[PDB]
Amino acid sequence: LVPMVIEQTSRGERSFDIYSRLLKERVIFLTGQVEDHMANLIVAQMLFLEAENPEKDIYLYINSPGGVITAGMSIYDTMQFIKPDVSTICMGQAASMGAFLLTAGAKGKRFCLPNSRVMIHQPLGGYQGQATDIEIHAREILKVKGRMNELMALHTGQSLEQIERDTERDRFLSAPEAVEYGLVDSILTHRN
Amino acid sequence: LVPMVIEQTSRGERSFDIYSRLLKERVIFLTGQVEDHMANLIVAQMLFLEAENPEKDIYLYINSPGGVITAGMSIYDTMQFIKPDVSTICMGQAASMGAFLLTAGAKGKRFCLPNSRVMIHQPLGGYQGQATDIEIHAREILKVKGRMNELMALHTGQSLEQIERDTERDRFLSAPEAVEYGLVDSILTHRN
Amino acid sequence: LVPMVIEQTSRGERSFDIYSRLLKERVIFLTGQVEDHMANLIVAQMLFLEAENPEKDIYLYINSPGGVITAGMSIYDTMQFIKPDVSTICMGQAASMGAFLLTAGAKGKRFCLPNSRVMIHQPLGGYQGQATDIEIHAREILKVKGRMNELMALHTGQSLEQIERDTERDRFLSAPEAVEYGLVDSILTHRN
Amino acid sequence: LPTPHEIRNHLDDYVIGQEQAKKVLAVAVYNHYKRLRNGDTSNGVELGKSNILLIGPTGSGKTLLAETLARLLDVPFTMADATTLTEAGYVGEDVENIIQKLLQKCDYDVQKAQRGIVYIDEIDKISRKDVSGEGVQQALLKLIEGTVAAVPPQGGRKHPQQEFLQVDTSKILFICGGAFAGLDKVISHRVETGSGIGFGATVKAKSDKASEGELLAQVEPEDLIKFGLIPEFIGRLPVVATLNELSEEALIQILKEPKNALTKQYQALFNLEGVDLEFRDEALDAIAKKAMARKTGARGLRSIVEAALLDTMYDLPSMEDVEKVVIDESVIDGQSEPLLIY
Amino acid sequence: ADATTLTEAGYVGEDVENIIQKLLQKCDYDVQKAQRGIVYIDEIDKISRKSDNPSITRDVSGEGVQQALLKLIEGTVAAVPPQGGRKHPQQEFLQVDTSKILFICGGAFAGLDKVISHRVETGSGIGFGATVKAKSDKASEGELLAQVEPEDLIKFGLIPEFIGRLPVVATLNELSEEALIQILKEPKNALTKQYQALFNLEGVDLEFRDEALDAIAKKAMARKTGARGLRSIVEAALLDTMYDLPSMEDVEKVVIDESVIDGQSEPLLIYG
Amino acid sequence: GELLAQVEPEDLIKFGLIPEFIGRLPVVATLNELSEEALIQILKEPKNALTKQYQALFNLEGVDLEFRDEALDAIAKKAMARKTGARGLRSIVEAALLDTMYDLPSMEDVEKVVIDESVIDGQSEPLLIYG
Ligand SMILES: Nc1ncnc2c1ncn2[C@@H]1O[C@H](COP(=O)(O)OP(=O)(O)O)[C@@H](O)[C@H]1O
Repeated sequence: LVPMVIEQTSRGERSFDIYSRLLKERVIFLTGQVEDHMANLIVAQMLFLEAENPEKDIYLYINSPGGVITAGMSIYDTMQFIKPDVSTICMGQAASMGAFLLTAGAKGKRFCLPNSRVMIHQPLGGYQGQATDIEIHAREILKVKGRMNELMALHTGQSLEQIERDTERDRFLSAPEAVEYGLVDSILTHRN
Repeated sequence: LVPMVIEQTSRGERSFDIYSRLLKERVIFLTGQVEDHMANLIVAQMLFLEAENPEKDIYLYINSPGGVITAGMSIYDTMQFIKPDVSTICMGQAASMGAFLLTAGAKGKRFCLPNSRVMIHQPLGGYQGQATDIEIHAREILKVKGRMNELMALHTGQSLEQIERDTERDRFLSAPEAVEYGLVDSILTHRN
Repeated sequence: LVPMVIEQTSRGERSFDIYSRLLKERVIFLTGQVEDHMANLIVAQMLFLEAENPEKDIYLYINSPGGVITAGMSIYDTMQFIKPDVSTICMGQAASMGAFLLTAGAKGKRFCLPNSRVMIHQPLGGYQGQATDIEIHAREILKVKGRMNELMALHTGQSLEQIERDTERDRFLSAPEAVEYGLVDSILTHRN
Repeated sequence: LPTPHEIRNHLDDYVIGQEQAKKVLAVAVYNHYKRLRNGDTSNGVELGKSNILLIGPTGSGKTLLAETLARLLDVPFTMADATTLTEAGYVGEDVENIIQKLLQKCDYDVQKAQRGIVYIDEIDKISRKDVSGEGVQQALLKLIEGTVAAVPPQGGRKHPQQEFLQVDTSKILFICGGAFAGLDKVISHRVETGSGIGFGATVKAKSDKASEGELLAQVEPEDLIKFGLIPEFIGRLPVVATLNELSEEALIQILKEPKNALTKQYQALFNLEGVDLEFRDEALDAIAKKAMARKTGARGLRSIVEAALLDTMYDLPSMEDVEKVVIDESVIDGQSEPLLIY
Repeated sequence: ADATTLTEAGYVGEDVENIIQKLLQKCDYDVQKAQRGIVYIDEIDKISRKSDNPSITRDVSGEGVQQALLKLIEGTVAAVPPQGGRKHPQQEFLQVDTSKILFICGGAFAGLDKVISHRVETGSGIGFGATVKAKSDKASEGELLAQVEPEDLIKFGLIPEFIGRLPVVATLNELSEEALIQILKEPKNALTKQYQALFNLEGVDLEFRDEALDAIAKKAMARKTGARGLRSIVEAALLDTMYDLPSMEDVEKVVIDESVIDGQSEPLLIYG
Repeated sequence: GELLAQVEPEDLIKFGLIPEFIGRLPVVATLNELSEEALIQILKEPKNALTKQYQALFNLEGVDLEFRDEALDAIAKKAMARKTGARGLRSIVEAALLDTMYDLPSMEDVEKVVIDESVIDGQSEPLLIYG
């Protein structure tokens, strides 16, 4: 069950869900496997906040062991398109897609908790069929890997060749290492 | 089914569920397996209470046979991050993750019931695949154990060597024994 | 489904479920197997009632074929902790865990129906794995058996040796036999 | 006639802080009196009334400012609570009773009542969601702009066998003051850029309450609309003032800086008998700290000081050869009694 | 008169007949003069019903006031005390017939525009079956009010009998920058003219600029405070100016610029 | 009494009183309901004491009236439960002595009357001295 909270206002008392209440304050939650159904929900939350205040920054919490690449592209392209700056915070873990969206936030507004974990790896996909058909599918996964690395390099600031070598095989970066690698800018160790 | 309770306020009478009513009093329930969904819910409740009044302590009831580590670290880092103190209370059982969060409470504000049991054990994980990939995952879990053991010693106050040896194997600590170990400051038996 | 009832108040009529209406009268229902989710729900109700009126009594109806012990110990400690006296009533059946809660009721406020069944048996559990791991887990359950029997003897009033002998095997005690054993204080047959 | 600076210095003698607010009141009163005094209106242009709005938290001395202005002038002054007022057909409280109170202050003098300065307190707690609510405010509409009001002949209960006098409120200045709770949050969302309930979002844990007062200074009509006030009332009040809250440093000033200061009153009482009274700086700071800790406010300060001096003033007339009384931190806490000089 | 104060007979609220009593005061208790007098009523929308069609309980402040005014507007004898019932014997309550007394009602209606828009809005149905596209265009509040009809007022919470007593209906429109600009100087008792006289008596001249009025008008319509908002902006800009104006002397003229209203400048003072 | 000690003018304002009037009175004093010992003194210390009033009536009839300290304690305890103040004391005495005065003049050869604590509770009857 999702607990209920009451927001007291001059008009009067109102009831909102814990997730809904945080959404009012420009806070979006990214949790679990990334799919088309949850991505469209995040995209809608982003567009809704842009209209309310296109000058107030947005905060995105990421805690998930990756997921579908297609769904991530809809979120990544939506953050770069809207005018407000999207801040990303890594809570618990951030896999390939969770890390790509984490580093894809606005420069200077990327955070990581002290004990959070990060992981980056190349796209994983397979196809079964005719040899000619396999050739077409094989090309796409290779192209996706190249485009993903370039985008990571742009936001992280590392060289494209460096990103490719690091993403060739599973690599785990702790909170300090993430800051050093440019995935995030600082670590919110304490309130102040 | 979850029952509904009525709260009398100056503005009027409002009906809330039992879990939502306790949330108003700065009380959070941690029950069942530790996953990303339940952990993100606890984090939202913590941040919600900090905004209301970041001066009063928060009470966290823990009863769970452990779970994933990534979801737990999001709660540990959040408790230490927020300015107010988080008081942990153990009811029923407290496994590795339930004990890591129990001992992670503010010093002097940790309690355990008389019959409640505690248990501490090292991280459990496994990976299957190429020999090279196995090495990456094997080192990763080992680093998590070191980080957990270091933090465990810091909160418990015991030497790091003691934490490593005791956590090497499952160690069932009774409420009196737990106080000696330093997991909890005192045992709550009767009111006043 | 659950039916709804109406409470006639001076201001106006309110709608409540059959389980919520009885909760206002300090009545809690313990039905089905004991687990962490159902136990935490009962604990919240016990605490919620203590704040509303810490002087009036609380009635706990027990009808269940036992369950987890850790989930039950959280209820037992909660009953003895709070100031109000917890009245226990057995309806139909009371297994090992149910029997422990039933005997835990305050002195002079324990009742059972005439056609009610009670059962007391030693804790049951099993573990699989390494021989060394088996030994440590075995010690925990043995300690639980001793702790449960010691507490059972206390409330029941029978000697610890007698309790150990009787609880070694399943013992079905009828309502009259239960009174002699000391698990309860009286029997309710008709309303006076 | 007195200039705004004269009123400023006068209020400063009995008030510490609220510089911006003091300027507004002085200007308004000066302009209103010029309009009232210039009743001939030699020029074809007709002068128009002006109203004052005060926004400040509880214990901000809002009533003190109104009382000081009224004391400085010979016109009648009245205080009322908006919450008590109710719409017609209800229990019986009506807006007409407000004018009745004003007439009682001036001995039922219609001419004097017109020049009186009316004040409203606790304007909050009444707004749009039957219940009266906003309906109570609607009755005030005609009063602010100016209208004739029926009042009993000698302040008696309404009787059909009698006539009611008519008082024109077109020249009665209105000062609406109230404490708004939550308005600062609305303003913050409008002007400040924060993520509210967020991991990286700013929280009000720094304890710098002074920022709240500064935020209220940026209040606009749109913010009041969000609170629930109808746009007619916001338009009826063209002048708006903001009052910040008291601080530990400012509270220490109130203890000695005002002419009718708490410490000065006790000092005068003590030296009247011939025994000097000295208030240590540490004791004064502790008194203000205790009130802020318990949030008793400026009013509670008197009770705190009375506790320590009550025992002392009882035994002081007993003995003789007393030259000075020294209060210390221990005296405030009550661990030790104040020492005397012999 | 104030409609909110009016209530049904037999209640604490002000009686409807008291309105006629006020008219007598103006003509020195002359019944003949009052019979040909004019009466104005304000905020008549407040007495409208608020979803009170079922009539769960009688509304003395709402529907009740309308019922009482039905015959009064048409014309009938009104029993008002001449001098508040001076003596019980031979009271001789004044009988003032209102058959020839004109009545003017006025009030701001909120939501009425939506009611008119819904009626004017086309579209028989939704889906392929619909033969009409239901095309509509945005219209101003004043434009919609011009198309008002008695049926729309009934849905607002007004009795049909009541509206039937008012055959002629007149509407008003909002204001624009040009309107507000003209109102600041064109009328006799204009806002700017009032401040000029207040400064002229102190031996000080005041002047305005067209650019300043433009900013004033924009700020007024930006805050949605109507014409009354103008006063708030003017006084806020001249607050510091008049706060110390009596202190010094030798000042003959004052000039206000657009930057002064923006808050990044200060008024220019001219010394003689 | 503890709550009365921690009283501030703001509390009175909350009740619905005008603040101007509360400000004219800057000094406040608190009291407390009479206790068991206080009621005992009030019962006999005043000149027109309740006990003295009944004693005069009994003396007028020619019979002496006596009271016990133990019985007086119970009367004070009952008054506290009723929390009706000093006036309630008269009611308590009237209830206990109702049956006595009804048949008091009927009896003869009575010189003194003694009242016990149990008589106040109603279980016992008033003792009469015959001689
Ligand atoms: N700025 C101030 N200067 C002097 N006294 C003040 C000031 N603010 C508050 N006070 C004191 O606080 C007391 C109560 O103020 P109060 O009328 O409650 O303020 P408000 O009307 O804002 O609640 C007054 O007696 C007054 O002396």
